[PDB]
Amino acid sequence: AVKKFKPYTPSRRFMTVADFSEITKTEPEKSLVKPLKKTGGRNNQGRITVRFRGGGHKRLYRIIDFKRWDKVGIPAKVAAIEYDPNRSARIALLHYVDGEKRYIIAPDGLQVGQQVVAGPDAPIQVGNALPLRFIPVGTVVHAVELEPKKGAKLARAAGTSAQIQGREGDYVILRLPSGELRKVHGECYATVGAVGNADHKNIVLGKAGRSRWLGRRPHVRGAAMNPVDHPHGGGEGRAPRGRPPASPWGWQTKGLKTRKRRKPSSRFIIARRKK
Amino acid sequence: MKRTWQPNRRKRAKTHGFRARMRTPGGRKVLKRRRQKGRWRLTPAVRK
RNA sequence: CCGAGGGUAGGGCCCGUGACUGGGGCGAAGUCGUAACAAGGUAGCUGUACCGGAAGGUGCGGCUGGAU
RNA sequence: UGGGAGAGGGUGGUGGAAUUCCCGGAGUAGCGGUGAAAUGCGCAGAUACCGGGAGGAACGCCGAUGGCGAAGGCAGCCACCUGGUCCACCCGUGACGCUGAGGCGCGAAAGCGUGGGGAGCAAACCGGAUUAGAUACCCGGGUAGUCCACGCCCUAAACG
RNA sequence: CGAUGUCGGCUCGUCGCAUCCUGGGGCUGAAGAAGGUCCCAAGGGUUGGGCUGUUCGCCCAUUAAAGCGGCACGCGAGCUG
RNA sequence: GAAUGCCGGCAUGAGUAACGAUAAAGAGGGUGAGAAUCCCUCUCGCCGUAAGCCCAAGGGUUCCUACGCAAUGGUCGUCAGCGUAGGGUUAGGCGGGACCUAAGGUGAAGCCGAAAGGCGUAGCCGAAGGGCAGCCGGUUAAUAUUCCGGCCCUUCCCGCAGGUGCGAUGGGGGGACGCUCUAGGCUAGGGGGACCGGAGCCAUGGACGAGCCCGGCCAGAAGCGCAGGGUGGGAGGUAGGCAAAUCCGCCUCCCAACAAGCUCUGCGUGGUGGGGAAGCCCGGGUGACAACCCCCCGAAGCCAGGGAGCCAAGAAAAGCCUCUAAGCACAACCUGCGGGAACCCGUACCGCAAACCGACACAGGUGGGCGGGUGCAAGAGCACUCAGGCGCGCGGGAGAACCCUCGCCAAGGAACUCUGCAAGUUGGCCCCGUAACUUCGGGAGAAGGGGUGCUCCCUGGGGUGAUGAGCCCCGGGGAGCCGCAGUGAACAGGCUCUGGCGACUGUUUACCAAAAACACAGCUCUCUGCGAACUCGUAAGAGGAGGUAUAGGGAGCGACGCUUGCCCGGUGCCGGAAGGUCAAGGGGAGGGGUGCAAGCCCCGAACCGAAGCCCCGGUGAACGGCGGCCGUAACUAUAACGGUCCUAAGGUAGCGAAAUUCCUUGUCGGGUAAGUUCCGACCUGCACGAAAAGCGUAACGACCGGAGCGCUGUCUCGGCGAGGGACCCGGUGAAAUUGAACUGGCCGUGAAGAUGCGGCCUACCCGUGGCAGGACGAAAAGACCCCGUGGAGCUUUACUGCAGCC
RNA sequence: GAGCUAGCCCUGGCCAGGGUGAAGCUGGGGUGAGACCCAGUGGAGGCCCGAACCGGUGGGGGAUGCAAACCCCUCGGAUGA
Ligand SMILES: *[C@H]1C[C@@H](CC(C)C)C[C@H]2CN[C@H](C(=O)N[C@H]3[C@H]4O[C@H](SCC/C=C\[C@H]3C)[C@H](O)[C@@H](O)[C@H]4O)[C@@H]2O1
Ligand SMILES: [K+]
Ligand SMILES: [Mg+2]
Ligand SMILES: [Mg+2]
Ligand SMILES: [Mg+2]
Ligand SMILES: [Mg+2]
Ligand SMILES: [Mg+2]
Ligand SMILES: [Mg+2]
Ligand SMILES: [Mg+2]
Ligand SMILES: [Mg+2]
Ligand SMILES: [Mg+2]
Ligand SMILES: [Mg+2]
Ligand SMILES: [Mg+2]
Ligand SMILES: [Mg+2]
Ligand SMILES: [Mg+2]
Ligand SMILES: [Mg+2]
Ligand SMILES: [Mg+2]
Ligand SMILES: [Mg+2]
Ligand SMILES: [Mg+2]
Ligand SMILES: [Mg+2]
Ligand SMILES: [Mg+2]
Ligand SMILES: [Mg+2]
Ligand SMILES: [Mg+2]
Ligand SMILES: [Mg+2]
Ligand SMILES: [Mg+2]
Ligand SMILES: [Mg+2]
Ligand SMILES: [Mg+2]
Ligand SMILES: [Mg+2]
Ligand SMILES: [Mg+2]
Ligand SMILES: [Mg+2]
Ligand SMILES: [Mg+2]
Ligand SMILES: [Mg+2]
Ligand SMILES: [Mg+2]
Ligand SMILES: [Mg+2]
Ligand SMILES: [Mg+2]
Ligand SMILES: [Mg+2]
Ligand SMILES: [Mg+2]
Ligand SMILES: [Mg+2]
Ligand SMILES: [Mg+2]
Ligand SMILES: [Mg+2]
Ligand SMILES: [Mg+2]
Ligand SMILES: [Mg+2]
Ligand SMILES: [Mg+2]
Ligand SMILES: [Mg+2]
Ligand SMILES: [Mg+2]
Ligand SMILES: [Mg+2]
Ligand SMILES: [Mg+2]
Ligand SMILES: [Mg+2]
Ligand SMILES: [Mg+2]
Ligand SMILES: [Mg+2]
Ligand SMILES: [Mg+2]
Ligand SMILES: [Mg+2]
Ligand SMILES: [Mg+2]
Ligand SMILES: [Mg+2]
Ligand SMILES: [Mg+2]
Ligand SMILES: [Mg+2]
Ligand SMILES: [Mg+2]
Ligand SMILES: [Mg+2]
Ligand SMILES: [Mg+2]
Ligand SMILES: [Mg+2]
Ligand SMILES: [Mg+2]
Ligand SMILES: [Mg+2]
Ligand SMILES: [Mg+2]
Ligand SMILES: [Mg+2]
Ligand SMILES: [Mg+2]
Ligand SMILES: [Mg+2]
Ligand SMILES: [Mg+2]
Ligand SMILES: [Mg+2]
Ligand SMILES: [Mg+2]
Ligand SMILES: [Mg+2]
Ligand SMILES: [Mg+2]
Ligand SMILES: [Mg+2]
Ligand SMILES: [Mg+2]
Ligand SMILES: [Mg+2]
Ligand SMILES: [Mg+2]
Ligand SMILES: [Mg+2]
Ligand SMILES: [Mg+2]
Ligand SMILES: [Mg+2]
Ligand SMILES: [Mg+2]
Ligand SMILES: [Mg+2]
Ligand SMILES: [Mg+2]
Ligand SMILES: [Mg+2]
Ligand SMILES: [Mg+2]
Ligand SMILES: [Mg+2]
Ligand SMILES: [Mg+2]
Ligand SMILES: [Mg+2]
Ligand SMILES: [Mg+2]
Ligand SMILES: [Mg+2]
Ligand SMILES: [Mg+2]
Ligand SMILES: [Mg+2]
Ligand SMILES: [Mg+2]
Ligand SMILES: [Mg+2]
Ligand SMILES: [Mg+2]
Ligand SMILES: [Mg+2]
Ligand SMILES: [Mg+2]
Ligand SMILES: [Mg+2]
Ligand SMILES: [Mg+2]
Ligand SMILES: [Mg+2]
Ligand SMILES: [Mg+2]
Ligand SMILES: [Mg+2]
Ligand SMILES: [Mg+2]
Ligand SMILES: [Mg+2]
Ligand SMILES: [Mg+2]
Ligand SMILES: [Mg+2]
Ligand SMILES: [Mg+2]
Ligand SMILES: [Mg+2]
Ligand SMILES: [Mg+2]
Ligand SMILES: [Mg+2]
Ligand SMILES: [Mg+2]
Ligand SMILES: [Mg+2]
Ligand SMILES: [Mg+2]
Ligand SMILES: [Mg+2]
Ligand SMILES: [Mg+2]
Ligand SMILES: [Mg+2]
Ligand SMILES: [Mg+2]
Ligand SMILES: [Mg+2]
Ligand SMILES: [Mg+2]
Ligand SMILES: [Mg+2]
Ligand SMILES: [Mg+2]
Ligand SMILES: [Mg+2]
Ligand SMILES: [Mg+2]
Ligand SMILES: [Mg+2]
Ligand SMILES: [Mg+2]
Ligand SMILES: [Mg+2]
Ligand SMILES: [Mg+2]
Ligand SMILES: [Mg+2]
Ligand SMILES: [Mg+2]
Ligand SMILES: [Mg+2]
Ligand SMILES: [Mg+2]
Ligand SMILES: [Mg+2]
Ligand SMILES: [Mg+2]
Ligand SMILES: [Mg+2]
Ligand SMILES: [Mg+2]
Ligand SMILES: [Mg+2]
Ligand SMILES: [Mg+2]
Ligand SMILES: [Mg+2]
Ligand SMILES: [Mg+2]
Ligand SMILES: [Mg+2]
Ligand SMILES: [Mg+2]
Ligand SMILES: [Mg+2]
Ligand SMILES: [Mg+2]
Ligand SMILES: [Mg+2]
Ligand SMILES: [Mg+2]
Ligand SMILES: [Mg+2]
Ligand SMILES: [Mg+2]
Ligand SMILES: [Mg+2]
Ligand SMILES: [Mg+2]
Ligand SMILES: [Mg+2]
Ligand SMILES: [Mg+2]
Ligand SMILES: [Mg+2]
Ligand SMILES: [Mg+2]
Ligand SMILES: [Mg+2]
Ligand SMILES: [Mg+2]
Ligand SMILES: [Mg+2]
Ligand SMILES: [Mg+2]
Ligand SMILES: [Mg+2]
Ligand SMILES: [Mg+2]
Ligand SMILES: [Mg+2]
Ligand SMILES: [Mg+2]
Ligand SMILES: [Mg+2]
Ligand SMILES: [Mg+2]
Ligand SMILES: [Mg+2]
Ligand SMILES: [Mg+2]
Ligand SMILES: [Mg+2]
Ligand SMILES: [Mg+2]
Ligand SMILES: [Mg+2]
Ligand SMILES: [Mg+2]
Ligand SMILES: [Mg+2]
Ligand SMILES: [Mg+2]
Ligand SMILES: [Mg+2]
Ligand SMILES: [Mg+2]
Ligand SMILES: [Mg+2]
Ligand SMILES: [Mg+2]
Ligand SMILES: [Mg+2]
Ligand SMILES: [Mg+2]
Ligand SMILES: [Mg+2]
Ligand SMILES: [Mg+2]
Ligand SMILES: [Mg+2]
Ligand SMILES: [Mg+2]
Ligand SMILES: [Mg+2]
Ligand SMILES: [Mg+2]
Ligand SMILES: [Mg+2]
Ligand SMILES: [Mg+2]
Ligand SMILES: [Mg+2]
Ligand SMILES: [Mg+2]
Ligand SMILES: [Mg+2]
Ligand SMILES: [Mg+2]
Ligand SMILES: [Mg+2]
Ligand SMILES: [Mg+2]
Ligand SMILES: [Mg+2]
Ligand SMILES: [Mg+2]
Ligand SMILES: [Mg+2]
Ligand SMILES: [Mg+2]
Ligand SMILES: [Mg+2]
Ligand SMILES: [Mg+2]
Ligand SMILES: [Mg+2]
Ligand SMILES: [Mg+2]
Ligand SMILES: [Mg+2]
Ligand SMILES: [Mg+2]
Ligand SMILES: [Mg+2]
Ligand SMILES: [Mg+2]
Ligand SMILES: [Mg+2]
Ligand SMILES: [Mg+2]
Ligand SMILES: [Mg+2]
Ligand SMILES: [Mg+2]
Ligand SMILES: [Mg+2]
Ligand SMILES: [Mg+2]
Ligand SMILES: [Mg+2]
Ligand SMILES: [Mg+2]
Ligand SMILES: [Mg+2]
Ligand SMILES: [Mg+2]
Ligand SMILES: [Mg+2]
Ligand SMILES: [Mg+2]
Ligand SMILES: [Mg+2]
Ligand SMILES: [Mg+2]
Ligand SMILES: [Mg+2]
Ligand SMILES: [Mg+2]
Ligand SMILES: [Mg+2]
Ligand SMILES: [Mg+2]
Ligand SMILES: [Mg+2]
Ligand SMILES: [Mg+2]
Ligand SMILES: [Mg+2]
Ligand SMILES: [Mg+2]
Ligand SMILES: [Mg+2]
Ligand SMILES: [Mg+2]
Ligand SMILES: [Mg+2]
Ligand SMILES: [Mg+2]
Ligand SMILES: [Mg+2]
Ligand SMILES: [Mg+2]
Ligand SMILES: [Mg+2]
Ligand SMILES: [Mg+2]
Ligand SMILES: [Mg+2]
Ligand SMILES: [Mg+2]
Ligand SMILES: [Mg+2]
Ligand SMILES: [Mg+2]
Ligand SMILES: [Mg+2]
Ligand SMILES: [Mg+2]
Ligand SMILES: [Mg+2]
Ligand SMILES: [Mg+2]
Ligand SMILES: [Mg+2]
Ligand SMILES: [Mg+2]
Ligand SMILES: [Mg+2]
Ligand SMILES: [Mg+2]
Ligand SMILES: [Mg+2]
Ligand SMILES: [Mg+2]
Ligand SMILES: [Mg+2]
Ligand SMILES: [Mg+2]
Ligand SMILES: [Mg+2]
Ligand SMILES: [Mg+2]
Ligand SMILES: [Mg+2]
Ligand SMILES: [Mg+2]
Ligand SMILES: [Mg+2]
Ligand SMILES: [Mg+2]
Ligand SMILES: [Mg+2]
Ligand SMILES: [Mg+2]
């Protein structure tokens, strides 16, 4: 339920912020944070390799458990749900009966006080982790491993999910968050439910300072530049593209496919994304 | 106004000093040429 | 002190007028098509929406004030 | 108090038919479409047939001159929540009633906002015909929309 | 072209006369008044404003008149820009 | 003898400009060969959120003292940051190191690269961050938290005593954190005192006074008091914290739970140690047995790791505490006490500046802390002033033009001008009041107005204290008084109407453009399934991202509102298992060279054979494009309508003489006395038009138009006045420029604009202050223009390559 | 060569005073319950005025400068990109 503001500044006209109503714990688990080394988009050469990055709010990285098959059969209680500034999803704090504590990304509808568990025999309840083969066809799931024991890769952003379409040998068929139809191995772990904080898409940043808070530096159009800088650079007055629209590096940026040709995972893609 | 020389002993020794020169093929050549020419100082002097 | 009124400044309502513009009424024999009345030759009407020189057409839903 | 009929309303779930698309198979010279045609699709293997999958929408028969609702309107099936209504008994209150300017609420379709969804259909639009013309009627395409959630709009041959 | 700064304005003038006004004339289709046309005449004078960067031009209000042109389209080691 | 030649020397301009902030000087007395300039004294002026004081950087002896004045000092010099010499910087507690980690750097392991080298987990380095023990006063010509005095403390070693399962680079706890706002109690600091101490003072009309003037503290260990922070206790289970674990975590139970208790800081008190003014007399002495007390204001600092709210979600590691592991439990560790031990480097001085960065003793630049009082609503603003520090290292006259900075102005009031450029006006606070339009916030300080001082009387609430007094913060009512004038000085909006552009706050061409440009939230297209795409790198490796399609890259558009039409023929991109073409390679019909021959050697057709291209489709918020001629209505005119050629399709809505209109000052209307601009219309739009978006839009703007009100030295039209210069005298003394010069006007002449030639005219010799017409004046080997088979940046369907991709 | 400048990373610091008065909260009204209205409280914001601090709008001065970009008056931002 994204929150609005009365228009008492020009920027407060459209700014919307998340409602934070699902959050119940406001400082992180000291045992589970580490410092997030900001890059400014610079690689180990010191070179900008991703433009317009830098200068956002300070953040601590909350370690997240993307394995979960770490602790098969051990139930945990959902102690808290917390804000995580390193991802769009919210994170849930789990207290395992072990005593061990861990962060998972918080699926939708997950309730503080309920229990979750992981393994080939877990109940089909929001927050549980099973190998893909054991989750019934039709189940909407998130945090999906892409190869077994390699870590959850798919459907981690707020609101997203994959849906289990069917099975074929050792593989299940998923409809990924992008609409793609893909075969993922059935021993891959996935978590029951869709990711929470689905209102996230309707936040209206509202002013330019907001983008600066998030580490986003201003983005310059190639058509505002000179030839030495950009294929769209130059011209007397304003100018249309005057060539197929192109990146700063000269490749075409309206339609040109770029997935590698002979990539081995092609065997495992049923249908490319839609819409 | 703010001119271009803003002295700084640490900066000076870390940029032009003997150790920085030695740690590099071109810095070693700098020392070599200034020795061959008979410079009294091979590196800038800074109080430290 | 109050005080006719005068001055300054800013409001409200009305009347007249205005380059140009919008449709409206009217006008013996203008131009274009023929939408409606017969199943009017695509049954008609209808609220809405979009489109079209024009009457109109078409979508959606409604009515019989439609027919055989 | 005891019962009854009902597509009355809201949420959730869920069943088969049909179309479209996809994949596999089989098979070949046309299919489609009309008043007749043409555009269109088809040897890059369509149409017609079988099997598999995906997805959306509407619920055949029952079904009626039928039923329910104040109206708009409501139809597969199931559960839950809920409204109205009628009958029987003649038990309780004792005129506590009728209407109702304003007010408030509901209010087909279309349309609008923000998300989603998109099979079929189809304003706009393109093409093929027709015609003197044909910004139409017919044919082939087709986008909003038609569907869901929330919020607006408040109109009607909202008619008995 | 080892640089002669380029429009307009301002300031300051000065000169020519093919004279705008004022002075003197002849002719007039000059009754008077007023005017036309040409001759002599450069002494002095020749306004203030609206528009535009403008020169010029049009317009308002005047005037005896609101002259034209040269001086590196006079004048940026005088100003403006 | 010339090269705007090179090096050096010396001229000219010239006794010229200048002598560096317009805060400002005068006099007396000293010193000395010499004094406006050095020392002292009195008077005057300037800073005082500094122009004072304390840190950090940077500088490097500039510090102090004696003796000097050639040069340095924009004058002078006896003086000096200058010359010569001598002296001067003292730490277990301040800062840094023998402690910790941050980015980053380095880098056993390992990875990569022709070489050089590049990466890289740990580890190591790395600080203005963490951590850690000293406060007050005195002393020197010059150092002092360093020496000394007083009172405190830290660690290391050894010992004695008491206690304990002791023991770690290993486990855990803690360290440990944002922004805004903020409570209680304190402190720093400050104001008053009729109280306390003090040398004195009574003037000039008055005052011997509850008079004036000066001062009325600082540090402190244990103990105690006030205010805060931190923190649950016990037990049982236990599979987690990469071994162990009594610790930590998880579950249960019991108790304690606004509390308490324990613990730790801040403040106060506190043995005790210091300090202690004006004035007077010679830095010193006195004052003085100095006094050292009460009231008030009160932090942004302290208690602190406090509290609340918020979204953008806020370092690490050590010290420390706890757990246990090897081991050892004759050890070891903890507490208390005693004696001993405690190293290296910095420390002078300047430090908003004459000592640092600017070639200069340069009006510039330079981070942190303190920064007093009064009044002005507040404040670090402003005026004046304390402490303290200065008068800016040339002076003396004069009282021209002219310049600069400043003041005033009769009548007029934008007539000035490209433009109200500039300068006026307005100006703070309190109160009254306030329009269109609006996205309901705003527009708004709209506009426009009234009030504002001093005195007496009455009185309300808040803080302190006690509820009173007193001090203190806001006031309210009444009656008066004075002036030209009461935010009386200083600091402090001119306002309105209407248009264009851009939504907005922001950003930019360091040093001629701040804008309409860029960015911006927001919209759309497109790519990307993760060892993602993309980017940097030969690579390894990185970034993307410890992210995962509600994410990330690219591109255009640019809040919001209402919208965004037609064309896929060409280019791009996307799809297409057919066909056509297509390289190496496969294939080898069939030839050829040579040898006696086996053979060896070579050419080689059909045919099979990728991407790319052809070819078939799709696609516009992909590159882009969106007609011509002729005719027609019962007045005329004009054509809703028709005809025909052409196209891939012929520009829809909306807008239009426009940031676009050539003709053009279109035409009409408005505003004006008059309007090439402006605003409103019309539409034959040279040459608008829909995300290089189209049309609007409240609010916003040091943007650009147009108008009005106010007010003015802008102007008619100039006048006067101030100061700093200019000018004269004394001191110091540049510059570009310069073939040489004994350097006039006119009319001619001449390479076509003559001081220099001809003819004539004019003219005694040399300066000083002024003005700028000439010396085609100076400056710059024209930046425009061309030329050179000169150069460079940039483009592309120019050529040819290369990376990259296929 | 990034001791100037540009961007970023780490770690510190700074922003007088005044104004406006968002949400929320409480209470009151309202209703079947609500929406919502009023008051108080509250203290939000690329909010407003304005020093420091950061700028560099217009004009003037300066132009062999005090200065190879300065000076004076004026003006922009000043809790934020
Ligand atoms: C401008 C006029 C052009 C012709 C126009 C462009 C149609 C003709 C040249 C002829 N010479 C003059 C010239 O070149 N003057 C230059 C001056 O430079 C400065 S003055 C400021 C700049 C103005 C003009 C220059 C281009 C010097 O101080 C002057 O001495 C002179 O060199 C015309 O110029
Ligand atoms: K040119
Ligand atoms: Mg909002
Ligand atoms: Mg609102
Ligand atoms: Mg939440
Ligand atoms: Mg940690
Ligand atoms: Mg990273
Ligand atoms: Mg590194
Ligand atoms: Mg990039
Ligand atoms: Mg970046
Ligand atoms: Mg993310
Ligand atoms: Mg989150
Ligand atoms: Mg797999
Ligand atoms: Mg979104
Ligand atoms: Mg951020
Ligand atoms: Mg963006
Ligand atoms: Mg941009
Ligand atoms: Mg550009
Ligand atoms: Mg550009
Ligand atoms: Mg470049
Ligand atoms: Mg290039
Ligand atoms: Mg290019
Ligand atoms: Mg271009
Ligand atoms: Mg351009
Ligand atoms: Mg152009
Ligand atoms: Mg450009
Ligand atoms: Mg083009
Ligand atoms: Mg291109
Ligand atoms: Mg895909
Ligand atoms: Mg600078
Ligand atoms: Mg520096
Ligand atoms: Mg610096
Ligand atoms: Mg240093
Ligand atoms: Mg340093
Ligand atoms: Mg340095
Ligand atoms: Mg280095
Ligand atoms: Mg070095
Ligand atoms: Mg080498
Ligand atoms: Mg070597
Ligand atoms: Mg040398
Ligand atoms: Mg030597
Ligand atoms: Mg060197
Ligand atoms: Mg009267
Ligand atoms: Mg009809
Ligand atoms: Mg008909
Ligand atoms: Mg018909
Ligand atoms: Mg009909
Ligand atoms: Mg139609
Ligand atoms: Mg075919
Ligand atoms: Mg075939
Ligand atoms: Mg589908
Ligand atoms: Mg009864
Ligand atoms: Mg309705
Ligand atoms: Mg057709
Ligand atoms: Mg025909
Ligand atoms: Mg009916
Ligand atoms: Mg020339
Ligand atoms: Mg020359
Ligand atoms: Mg020259
Ligand atoms: Mg003038
Ligand atoms: Mg004359
Ligand atoms: Mg003119
Ligand atoms: Mg001319
Ligand atoms: Mg003209
Ligand atoms: Mg006359
Ligand atoms: Mg002339
Ligand atoms: Mg001429
Ligand atoms: Mg000419
Ligand atoms: Mg001239
Ligand atoms: Mg000039
Ligand atoms: Mg000129
Ligand atoms: Mg000149
Ligand atoms: Mg000249
Ligand atoms: Mg100009
Ligand atoms: Mg010669
Ligand atoms: Mg020379
Ligand atoms: Mg030479
Ligand atoms: Mg020579
Ligand atoms: Mg030379
Ligand atoms: Mg010599
Ligand atoms: Mg000489
Ligand atoms: Mg000489
Ligand atoms: Mg001389
Ligand atoms: Mg002289
Ligand atoms: Mg001279
Ligand atoms: Mg000079
Ligand atoms: Mg000078
Ligand atoms: Mg000054
Ligand atoms: Mg002055
Ligand atoms: Mg004197
Ligand atoms: Mg002297
Ligand atoms: Mg002397
Ligand atoms: Mg002096
Ligand atoms: Mg002296
Ligand atoms: Mg002061
Ligand atoms: Mg030095
Ligand atoms: Mg000397
Ligand atoms: Mg000597
Ligand atoms: Mg000297
Ligand atoms: Mg000097
Ligand atoms: Mg002497
Ligand atoms: Mg010393
Ligand atoms: Mg000591
Ligand atoms: Mg040691
Ligand atoms: Mg190496
Ligand atoms: Mg280091
Ligand atoms: Mg270190
Ligand atoms: Mg340190
Ligand atoms: Mg220390
Ligand atoms: Mg102490
Ligand atoms: Mg001594
Ligand atoms: Mg912490
Ligand atoms: Mg933390
Ligand atoms: Mg920290
Ligand atoms: Mg924040
Ligand atoms: Mg104290
Ligand atoms: Mg005070
Ligand atoms: Mg007396
Ligand atoms: Mg407990
Ligand atoms: Mg255990
Ligand atoms: Mg004393
Ligand atoms: Mg004594
Ligand atoms: Mg502070
Ligand atoms: Mg604190
Ligand atoms: Mg706190
Ligand atoms: Mg670390
Ligand atoms: Mg053992
Ligand atoms: Mg033993
Ligand atoms: Mg112990
Ligand atoms: Mg040692
Ligand atoms: Mg010292
Ligand atoms: Mg000092
Ligand atoms: Mg300064
Ligand atoms: Mg300072
Ligand atoms: Mg000094
Ligand atoms: Mg000086
Ligand atoms: Mg200076
Ligand atoms: Mg004081
Ligand atoms: Mg004030
Ligand atoms: Mg002075
Ligand atoms: Mg000064
Ligand atoms: Mg004089
Ligand atoms: Mg005055
Ligand atoms: Mg006057
Ligand atoms: Mg006036
Ligand atoms: Mg007036
Ligand atoms: Mg004017
Ligand atoms: Mg101008
Ligand atoms: Mg004022
Ligand atoms: Mg109005
Ligand atoms: Mg209003
Ligand atoms: Mg208005
Ligand atoms: Mg408006
Ligand atoms: Mg309003
Ligand atoms: Mg006012
Ligand atoms: Mg009054
Ligand atoms: Mg008075
Ligand atoms: Mg103001
Ligand atoms: Mg205009
Ligand atoms: Mg703007
Ligand atoms: Mg702009
Ligand atoms: Mg715009
Ligand atoms: Mg806008
Ligand atoms: Mg915008
Ligand atoms: Mg701002
Ligand atoms: Mg510039
Ligand atoms: Mg520039
Ligand atoms: Mg530059
Ligand atoms: Mg420059
Ligand atoms: Mg400028
Ligand atoms: Mg510009
Ligand atoms: Mg600006
Ligand atoms: Mg820009
Ligand atoms: Mg914008
Ligand atoms: Mg948008
Ligand atoms: Mg989108
Ligand atoms: Mg290589
Ligand atoms: Mg990473
Ligand atoms: Mg992006
Ligand atoms: Mg932009
Ligand atoms: Mg609107
Ligand atoms: Mg096309
Ligand atoms: Mg095509
Ligand atoms: Mg195409
Ligand atoms: Mg091929
Ligand atoms: Mg084109
Ligand atoms: Mg084209
Ligand atoms: Mg349209
Ligand atoms: Mg027009
Ligand atoms: Mg326009
Ligand atoms: Mg145009
Ligand atoms: Mg025109
Ligand atoms: Mg024109
Ligand atoms: Mg005109
Ligand atoms: Mg008019
Ligand atoms: Mg207009
Ligand atoms: Mg016209
Ligand atoms: Mg374009
Ligand atoms: Mg354009
Ligand atoms: Mg517009
Ligand atoms: Mg506006
Ligand atoms: Mg602006
Ligand atoms: Mg602006
Ligand atoms: Mg004047
Ligand atoms: Mg004077
Ligand atoms: Mg004389
Ligand atoms: Mg002299
Ligand atoms: Mg001298
Ligand atoms: Mg000669
Ligand atoms: Mg001579
Ligand atoms: Mg001469
Ligand atoms: Mg002469
Ligand atoms: Mg000639
Ligand atoms: Mg001549
Ligand atoms: Mg002569
Ligand atoms: Mg001669
Ligand atoms: Mg001669
Ligand atoms: Mg001769
Ligand atoms: Mg001669
Ligand atoms: Mg002669
Ligand atoms: Mg003569
Ligand atoms: Mg003289
Ligand atoms: Mg002179
Ligand atoms: Mg001259
Ligand atoms: Mg001149
Ligand atoms: Mg001349
Ligand atoms: Mg010449
Ligand atoms: Mg000349
Ligand atoms: Mg020059
Ligand atoms: Mg040259
Ligand atoms: Mg040349
Ligand atoms: Mg040149
Ligand atoms: Mg140039
Ligand atoms: Mg030329
Ligand atoms: Mg050539
Ligand atoms: Mg040639
Ligand atoms: Mg060339
Ligand atoms: Mg080139
Ligand atoms: Mg190569
Ligand atoms: Mg690529
Ligand atoms: Mg730097
Ligand atoms: Mg601030
Ligand atoms: Mg106020
Ligand atoms: Mg609250
Ligand atoms: Mg603000
Ligand atoms: Mg204000
Ligand atoms: Mg000004
Ligand atoms: Mg000058
Ligand atoms: Mg200059
Ligand atoms: Mg200045
Ligand atoms: Mg100023
Ligand atoms: Mg200002
Ligand atoms: Mg502020
Ligand atoms: Mg401000
Ligand atoms: Mg910030």
